[PDB]
Amino acid sequence: ETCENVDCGPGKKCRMNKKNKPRCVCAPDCSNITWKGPVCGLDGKTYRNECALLKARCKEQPELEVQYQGKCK
Repeated sequence: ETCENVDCGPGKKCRMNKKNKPRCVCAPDCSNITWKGPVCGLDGKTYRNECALLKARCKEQPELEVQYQGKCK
């Protein structure tokens, strides 16, 4: 099977993995994000940029959001 006709839904795209299988992977479009610096997540961790936060939200933490811009305290 290939990535053709696969619909991965919001924030994800199809990529062929190292076992030759099509997979849907977290891939937020960073170009949609207006703030370009680090952010402080609702988990209390700093993310190098907001796109990295959104990738983490997609992969592991569905409730993760930016609680303030810049680095966390």
